[PDB]
Parts: sequence; structure tokens; C-alpha cells
Amino acid sequence: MEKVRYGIIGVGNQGGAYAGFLTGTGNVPGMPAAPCPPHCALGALCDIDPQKEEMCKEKYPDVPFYKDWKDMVASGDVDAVITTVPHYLHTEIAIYCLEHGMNVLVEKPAGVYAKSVREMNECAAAHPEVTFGIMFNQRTNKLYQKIREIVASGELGEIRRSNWIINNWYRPDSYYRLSDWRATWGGEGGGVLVNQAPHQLDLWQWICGIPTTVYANCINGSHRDIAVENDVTVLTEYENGATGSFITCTHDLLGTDRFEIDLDGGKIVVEDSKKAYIYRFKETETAVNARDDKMFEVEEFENTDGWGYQHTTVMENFAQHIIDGTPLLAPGSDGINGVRLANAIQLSGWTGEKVANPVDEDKYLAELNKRIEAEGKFPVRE
Amino acid sequence: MEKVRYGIIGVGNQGGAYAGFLTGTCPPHCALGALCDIDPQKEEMCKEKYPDVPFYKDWKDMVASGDVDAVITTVPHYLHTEIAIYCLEHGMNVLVEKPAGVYAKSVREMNECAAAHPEVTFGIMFNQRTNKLYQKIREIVASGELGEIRRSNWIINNWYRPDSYYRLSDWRATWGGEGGGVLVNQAPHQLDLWQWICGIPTTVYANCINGSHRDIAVENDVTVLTEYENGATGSFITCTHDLLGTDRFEIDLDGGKIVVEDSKKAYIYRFKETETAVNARDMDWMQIAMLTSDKMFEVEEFENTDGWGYQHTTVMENFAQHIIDGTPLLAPGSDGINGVRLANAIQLSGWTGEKVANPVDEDKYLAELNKRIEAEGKFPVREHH
Ligand SMILES: NC(=O)c1ccc[n+]([C@@H]2O[C@H](COP(=O)([O-])OP(=O)(O)OC[C@H]3O[C@@H](n4cnc5c(N)ncnc54)[C@H](O)[C@@H]3O)[C@@H](O)[C@H]2O)c1
Ligand SMILES: NC(=O)c1ccc[n+]([C@@H]2O[C@H](COP(=O)([O-])OP(=O)(O)OC[C@H]3O[C@@H](n4cnc5c(N)ncnc54)[C@H](O)[C@@H]3O)[C@@H](O)[C@H]2O)c1
Repeated sequence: MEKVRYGIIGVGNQGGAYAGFLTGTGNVPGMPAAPCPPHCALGALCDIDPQKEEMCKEKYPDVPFYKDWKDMVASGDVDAVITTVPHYLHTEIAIYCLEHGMNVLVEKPAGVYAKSVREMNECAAAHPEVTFGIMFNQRTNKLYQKIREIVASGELGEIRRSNWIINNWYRPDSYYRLSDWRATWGGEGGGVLVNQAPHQLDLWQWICGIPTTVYANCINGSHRDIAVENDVTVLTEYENGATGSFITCTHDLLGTDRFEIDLDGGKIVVEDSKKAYIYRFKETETAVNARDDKMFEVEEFENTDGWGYQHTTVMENFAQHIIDGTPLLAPGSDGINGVRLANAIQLSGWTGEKVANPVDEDKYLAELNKRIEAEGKFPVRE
Repeated sequence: MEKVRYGIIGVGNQGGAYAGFLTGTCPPHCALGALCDIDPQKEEMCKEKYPDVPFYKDWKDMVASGDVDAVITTVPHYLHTEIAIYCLEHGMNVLVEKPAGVYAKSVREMNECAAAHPEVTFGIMFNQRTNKLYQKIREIVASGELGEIRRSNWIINNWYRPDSYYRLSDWRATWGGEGGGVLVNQAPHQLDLWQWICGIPTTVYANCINGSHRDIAVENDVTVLTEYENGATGSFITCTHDLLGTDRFEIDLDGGKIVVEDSKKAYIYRFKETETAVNARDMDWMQIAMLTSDKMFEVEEFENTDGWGYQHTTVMENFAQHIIDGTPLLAPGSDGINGVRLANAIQLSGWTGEKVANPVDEDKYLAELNKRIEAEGKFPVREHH
């Protein structure tokens, strides 16, 4: 049980990268690549595009190739698959694999609409022997683990506020024109929220809990020739009375990336997703208020993860679950938290109203489908 | 006239400060004409500290006395428009304190009154407009040098105020006394500044928590989203329960970025090329990769701190100068309504849980305020029309 063979569905940008990581062919001069994880190997490659097949024949000549991912699953050349394909296919593949005893590592975001993701979760719960995971690779980052640990420990008391401005992923019209599926309601089901935002959206929920209510201002085609949102401002509320805000866009040439958490007993500020300043109050504010600088102590944490580290670490973690039951950092059921939040943001955005989180699945789907229909590029979803 | 005598209505903390500045216990064109307070203790203090300065219980008597050439409304906010309107109708120059008023209806009436008596000088104490820091940022934005604004965000949590502070004043933090908490107290100078530099929001969405970690009925934790005619967005966050509050004001523009830290220091980033230009170039991913990794932007730094009394005296002097020789006002009183409307819109959004257009319906706001006043039971309900 030394190694788990992985089949990549979609040898696109992400799929290609994964293939390189598994093969040890990942490194670019000027880019260290993480070595192949011990328990991981590349079993097979699947793509519907002939050009991709040609590339696969060239770069990976001795690696079995399949046009149809169902054929790859049945081949027994692979022990698990990774869904590096457009998001709409994620739950479709997952459900099929769970029903056919095939371990599935689903890419972010888990899916486009919460209904399909819920079905996937229920399917997995009904085939528990099958390993079911999501590629929330940022959970392998010691930075976010550090912040989660401190918050969850209750050492700094309860959260009162979170604020994350993350504007540093500039993407011009030229980038948007590169992919047909990306930035299309029918292709992606959204823009920034379904692409750049999901890892962060999961992280925010993972560290700060899941918002009870979502209010969002979503601008479609902000300084860009697309129909989907790429400038988003969100307000959230939480069971315990805390508030939150999240701001992101793809038109900022010099975007802030600053994540603040304010707590009863301290404060955390994370800059550029690398460095965290942790402030511990000598006394909780509640205590200070009751009474009627030397007052705080500051701790610093910095971590940067090298190319391939996060994805390989997930791959290895996932393999290990299959092999010896090691717990998953990213159990696939968790994928729905991020999808629900993205859906709630979009629906708030579309209706101009605050919404409870999660939103009604059918209401979201209708509004998505309406947009898909108008776009006319892709089939509506049932 | 060489000097304008000022009558202070409300020798409270602000009134006292002003009195000191003018006594030198002064700006060249400014003097203290008279003091007015309804509290006997204040009168006694005024007799002690300012024995040669005429004192009046009734501010209407002070106005008519001809001991003063202008008045300053250092009294609870509900009186601001009442005094202003009276003074405009009686040819008396009036410098209205922040916020201009509690509810927009009364402030609008004040503005219309002033517009009907234009010979009377009408001003507001937006003393932060005298701060070279905010002047610098306004100038750059308004010049169009950095192109249009796309986003503003101001987190300002550094005015920690515990329950003990709230207990100090009966009028403060009461719907009937103040008409709000953080929005009517700490927030107004900032709210004006935000509007002054970034324009006035078309729409306001707000999350306002009453009695956040505090034993008060009014809001003291506020998160706001705004939209603007030109498609920009904005956010404003403030509260009085943060022991170590951020104060960071960011403006993102087509052609640069501004970040102001702790209300003292500004970092100005000027893009070599505007984003619109970069987008038009349709640069390839390698070029995009080069962008994100300092060559693209240049940084300028600006820092100013204003010493005690500078801002208030400078306004006083500016105001006097308008009366004397027509010098333009840095803070024309009509502008006071921008901040009041925004505060009202924030509150009303907060109360209804819905986005609102700015400005909101005056009667709707007043009703919701009055409902809260009635429940509080500390003060009489306020009725206009
Ligand atoms: N975990 C992460 O950090 C991360 C990073 C990037 C992308 N991803 C995820 O990977 C997915 C997209 O990969 P990408 O962004 O490289 O897209 P891409 O367009 O570069 O690659 C997709 C490939 O899938 C192929 N394809 C589409 N439908 C197929 C099908 N039914 N069978 C086989 N091949 C099919 C296409 O031919 C294409 O070659 C998305 O879910 C994205 O969110 C995750
Ligand atoms: N511009 C600034 O920097 C700044 C700073 C603080 C306060 N202020 C403003 O000053 C005003 C008062 O605030 P404060 O902190 O001085 O409060 P305060 O309660 O200390 O002072 C108000 C004073 O007015 C008196 N008063 C009430 N009704 C009166 C009446 N009818 N006639 C005469 N006196 C009357 C009270 O007895 C008291 O002495 C408010 O509008 C506040 O917004 C402005």
C-alpha cells in the first residue's frame, strides 16, 4: 500500500501542474517544485481536447491516457481521481465515483450551486468507505493553521469582527479572453467568487465560523468586458453577534491584502498572506470595561509555502487517508461551506437585499439559470 | 471690522475650550464677545474665569445685545438648526457645530433659510478641513491627477470609550438627547471628510449594533457599504469597544492609491500607467506576472499633526475673515447636510436591514427616530411639519 495512483481529469493548467508534481517534471528554472509525495503517483491522464492528448503523449508517453473519465475510472489504472475540470462537472464526477467505489479528490470550488454539492455530500455519507476530499490546499499553510489554532483555542476570547481586503490578484481583459469557460455564468457560475475567492472564502469561514447572514455588493464587468462579478464587498453577521467584511476585485493594480480579526482578548492582523501580527491584551476588553503600550504584547508569525507544497501536501494527506486512515485536513463535506457563502453573496448581490446564510437552493438556482439563459453560451442547469 | 466678537452658546467642554482659545486663557480677527449657558454652575464658572465677559442665560438675549457679531452653537445637536434659523432670520452670523443637526429635515430647512438670507455668514465647524493632511489628499483626488476613484475604505476603531465615559453626559448616547451614538459623536468629522474627499454616496447599506459591549441604547459598532454616481464603492467601519483600533483610510483610483495611517501619515502611490491604460495594452501573462512578484509605481509620503487649538481657531479665523473681507469659507454651512444625510441613511438602513438610496426620506427617518425616542422615555419626541 506504498502509493496511491491518481488519475487527473482535465490536464489543463491545474491538471498539468499536478501531473508535473507527481512525475517530478514540475520544476521550472527559476521555480523550485515540490518533490513527488511518498505515497502519491500519477496513474493516468484524461482530457477531451486532442491537443491536450498530444501534449500528454509528448510529456508523459508511458502514462495511460483516456478521453472519457468514466473509462479511466473503470480501467483500474488509478486508485483515485482529481477533478481539474470546469466546476460544473465537479459534483457530477464525484457522485459517479462514490457510487462506483472510486476515491475522489474534488477541486475548489466544490461546485457551482449548493444543491448539487449537498447531493454530493449525501452520496458520500452513503458510501463512507470511499475517500472523499476537497483541494483546500491553503489549509496546509502553517500561517492559517496558526491563526485557526489561536482563535479556536479561545485564548483570545470570542471574535467580535473580521475584515479581509484582498485586491492583489490583478487580471486584465486579456486574461479573461484566454478561457471560454472562465468568467461565464454558464461556464463558471460566477467570476471572482468562483475563481480567486473560494480558497479565501473557505479560510475565512474556517477561522471565523460560518456567517448567519450575508449582505453583498457585486459589480459585474467592473472595468472589464465580462458579465460576471469581479468587484465584491460583503458584510456578514455571526451566531455570536460578531460582524465581518470581505472585499475583493481584479482591477486593482496595487491591491491591499490585509486580514484583521478583532477579539475580546486580542487582535490579529495578517499582511500579504505571509505575515501575522498577534496582539494579546493584558486584560480582556470586557474586564477593562467592567473596571470603571504595556497593555498589549505582540507576537509575529511568518510562513510562505513554495510552489507545489500545498497541493502535494493535500495529495499526500489524501493518499494517507486511503492507505492507513490518517484524518483528512480537507474532508470533502466541508466544501459546501464555501459554496453556500459564494451563493449567498451572489444572491444578495443580485437582489440588493440582506439574506440568511445559507440561501434557498432553488431560489439561487433560478437566478443563476436566468443569467445563464440570457448569456446564451451554455445550457441551463437542472 | 478688525475683529469679530463671538458669542458662545453652551460653555460645555467644547464651549470652554473655545472661550480659552479666544481669551488666550487668539486668532487676529477673532475675540470673545459673550458667554451663554442655561446651567447656573456654568454661569458661576463664567463669572470666575471670565469676569469681564458679558454672560447671558438666554442665547436670544445675547444675540439681541449687540455684544456679539457671531455665535457658535456649542450645545447639544438638537438645538443647532433651531439657533441657526433664528440667527439667519435676525441678521446674526452663525457658526454651527458638528454635526450640523440630528435629522436632515431640520438641516435642510436651515440651509434654505440661509439661502434666503445670503448676506448672513453661515458656516460649520468642520475643523478637520484645516488639516494639511486632508487638504493634501483632497487636492490630489480633486485634481484628477490620479484619475477617478474606484474604492474607498476607512476603518477607524481607535476611539475606545468605556461605559464609564458613556455615563459622564446625560444628553450624549441617548436617542432623545443626541439622536444616535457613534454616528452623531465620534463619526461626523470623519463622515464629512469621507464625503469631502470621495464625494457623496448614491446608496448606503449599514449594519449598526446598539449597545455593542456597552450599556447604551444607541449604535456604537457600525459597518457601512456605499456606492457612488461614478460606479465606485466604499466602506466605513467604526466602534468604541476596540482597545487597539485600526485607523486606516484607503482610496483606490484609476491612476494611483492613497493610504492614510493613524490620521497623521499618508502614503501616495502613483501608477506609471493608469489601470485603464494597462488594460488597453492587453499585456500577456508574462507581462502580468512581472507586475506581481515596485517598478510599476512611485511612492510619496506626507505627514501632518495639528497642535491643540489649531483647527478650531483656524476655522474661527476663516469665518471671521469671511464676515470682514469676503474670504471664502473652508466650511460653508450648507455642506453640513452631507454628513447628516449620510448618518441618517446609515441609521435607517441599520434599523430596516435594507439598502437605501441616499438621501433617505426625511419623514421616514424622523418616524423611526421618534419611535426610538418614545421607547427611551428620557426626552420629548421631535416633530417637524
Ligand atoms: N486548488 C487550486 O489551487 C486550484 C487552482 C487552479 C484551478 N483549480 C481548479 O481546477 C479547475 C480548472 O482547471 P483549470 O482552471 O486549469 O482549467 P483549464 O481550462 O486550464 O483546464 C481544464 C481542462 O479540462 C478539460 N475538460 C473539460 N471538460 C472535460 C471532460 N468532461 N473530460 C475531460 N477533460 C475535460 C479541458 O479540455 C481542459 O483541457 C477548476 O475547478 C479550478 O477551480 C484549483
Ligand atoms: N468641533 C469639535 O471638535 C467638537 C468637539 C466636541 C464637541 N463638539 C460639539 O459641541 C456641542 C456640545 O458638545 P460638548 O462636548 O461641549 O457638550 P457639553 O454637554 O459639555 O456642553 C453643552 C453645554 O451647553 C449647555 N446648554 C444646553 N442647552 C443650552 C441652552 N439652551 N442655552 C445655553 N446653553 C445650553 C449645557 O448646559 C452645557 O453647558 C455638540 O454639537 C458637539 O457635537 C464639537
